[PDB]
Amino acid sequence: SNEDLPISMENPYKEPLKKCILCGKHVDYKNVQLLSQFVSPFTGCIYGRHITGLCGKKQKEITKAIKRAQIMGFMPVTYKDPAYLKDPKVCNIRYRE
Amino acid sequence: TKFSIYPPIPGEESSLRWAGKKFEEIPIAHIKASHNNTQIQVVSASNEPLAFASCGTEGFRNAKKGTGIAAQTAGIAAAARAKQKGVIHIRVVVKGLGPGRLSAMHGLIMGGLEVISITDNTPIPHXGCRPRKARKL
Amino acid sequence: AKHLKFIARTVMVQEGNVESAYRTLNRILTMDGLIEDIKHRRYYEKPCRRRQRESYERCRRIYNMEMARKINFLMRKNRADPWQGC
Amino acid sequence: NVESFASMLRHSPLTQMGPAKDKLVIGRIFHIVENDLYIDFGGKFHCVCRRPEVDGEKYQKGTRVRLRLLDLELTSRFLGATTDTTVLEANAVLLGIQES
Amino acid sequence: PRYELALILKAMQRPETAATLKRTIEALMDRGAIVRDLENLGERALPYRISAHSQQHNRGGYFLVDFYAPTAAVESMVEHLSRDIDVIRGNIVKHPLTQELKECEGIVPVPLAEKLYSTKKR
RNA sequence: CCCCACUAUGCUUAGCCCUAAACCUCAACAGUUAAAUCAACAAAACUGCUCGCCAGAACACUACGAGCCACAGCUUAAAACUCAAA
Ligand code: FES
Ligand SMILES: [K+]
Ligand SMILES: [K+]
Ligand SMILES: [Mg+2]
Ligand SMILES: [Mg+2]
Ligand SMILES: [Mg+2]
Ligand SMILES: [Mg+2]
Ligand SMILES: [Mg+2]
Ligand SMILES: [Mg+2]
Ligand SMILES: [Mg+2]
Ligand SMILES: [Mg+2]
Ligand SMILES: [Mg+2]
Ligand SMILES: [Mg+2]
Repeated sequence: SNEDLPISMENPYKEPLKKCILCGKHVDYKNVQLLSQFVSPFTGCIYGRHITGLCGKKQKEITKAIKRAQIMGFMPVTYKDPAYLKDPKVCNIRYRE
Repeated sequence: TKFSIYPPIPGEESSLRWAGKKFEEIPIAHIKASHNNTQIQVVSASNEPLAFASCGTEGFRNAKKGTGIAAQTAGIAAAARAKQKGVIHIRVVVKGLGPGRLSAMHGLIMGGLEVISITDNTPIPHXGCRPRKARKL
Repeated sequence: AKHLKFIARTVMVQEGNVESAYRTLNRILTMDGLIEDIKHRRYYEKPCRRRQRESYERCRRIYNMEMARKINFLMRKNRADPWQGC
Repeated sequence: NVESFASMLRHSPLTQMGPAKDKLVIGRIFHIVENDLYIDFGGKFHCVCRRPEVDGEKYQKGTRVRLRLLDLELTSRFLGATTDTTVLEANAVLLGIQES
Repeated sequence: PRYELALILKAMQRPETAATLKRTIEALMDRGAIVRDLENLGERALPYRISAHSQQHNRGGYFLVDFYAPTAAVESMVEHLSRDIDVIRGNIVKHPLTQELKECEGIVPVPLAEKLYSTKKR
């Protein structure tokens, strides 16, 4: 018919889906350094996903890993272990003005 | 070096000192800020009591105890007895959200003590005892 | 009770500025939800009442975040009228 | 041998550009309100850019400028709305002036 | 199945620590377990004070035992660890490396929910 | 209603009891978004098919009968008199 008509196909400019910083990585309860990056330094409270930026699957894995590590004797509950205070800050929260 | 709001960790080698004493050696001011009273106890790093004052021991009674100026007066009283025993710098550990939570700390400073840190130890049960039923007002 | 002391909820004072240290601590406890939690724990909130409060708070967050999103989206249009007189 | 609309659309620069995000385009200032520059760059809607602090007096009606496009049309659907809200303007960043 | 024993041992000298590990791995074998590996995670301060067998502990030796055992051995092993005075805390979990992580394509965005209310004029 | 003290009770075990605004007051399965969109409000309007249920208010979560580890209980559940409304 006509060569200039549009053709049916999938979006070629579609951007790849975004991935969480832990996408494709194993979350172990023994890796307390990683888990400590997702708790409050002052209270040890687990951060919600709106602060951690994790997907639902990894927010759950991190949460379950933290709870297991805490009660098995690997991780403190009421504060972030001071050894891990100088690790990369991956959470979106600021406590100082 | 830049200022760190995180306290020095015991056993590590910090350079911070207060009158030649390390953080682990500074006495502790325990402030219990209740809804109807405020109790302040200053203790040494070894848990030796040095001074105790509360709004009740300062001549306040009933609803006047549960006020700021009443806690401020209790802080000044504890600071005075503590300063006589050789206390200048104190670590403050405050538990409770009563009206004398901050006012009790002002009294400690007006009494001649220098607060080097503030710690909250308000008890939060992680699931614990059932509190009393709500009030109908 | 079994944890180390002077780590949790501890803020150091700078240059004798105790007011800024207390405000920083209060800001920490608020952002982590401890202040509202302590207050809600003074009297027992029955589960039916807790579920109603959480529902109300979640619907308010959705509304408040959606209204805020619309304000920021329309704020550029608060510029002076380009077609004054027409 | 009359060109069809489908042919015009295929070979138009706007079609050939693809997505508009982070695309450099040349605009023309056609209206100015105080320090608000209204710039047409060949799209459906103009963009509104604030007069730059440096060489602000060089930006006048007709002055051709360089833009980095972000969106051809600013639109969003808000809670409870049945259709998208549009402000009827494009989103672009004014980089500077285009010179020969 | 494959299990992982997270073992916190009382801080002891090398000879008594080896005797406790040998005594613990032999207990697994007596219950039908096939022990695969033994990893030392190092002696460290506990995250909190732990009271075990009329003693207070602040430091412990962290060890891992990867092993296969029948499902009935777990319950019997947990009882054995509760009676060993040199064990501060011992937990048996299903080995994390058995669970295969499904692939993730990325974050699928969620559009604002539509048509929650009729379009009648209010 | 407010404050304090304290018990049954909330817990465990072994048996009962079988009730909730047990309501998301919106049955299950399958399908549609066009025509007339549609009393009102609520959570848009419908189709096929099936079971369950409903037929003015009140009497009445009642009486009697029957069944039930239930004996001040539960389930099923009326009528007479009364009203012109509910
Ligand atoms: S986005 Fe892939 S696991 Fe989080
Ligand atoms: K019912
Ligand atoms: K309901
Ligand atoms: Mg009792
Ligand atoms: Mg229990
Ligand atoms: Mg229910
Ligand atoms: Mg019903
Ligand atoms: Mg049915
Ligand atoms: Mg259906
Ligand atoms: Mg009837
Ligand atoms: Mg009934
Ligand atoms: Mg009956
Ligand atoms: Mg009967």
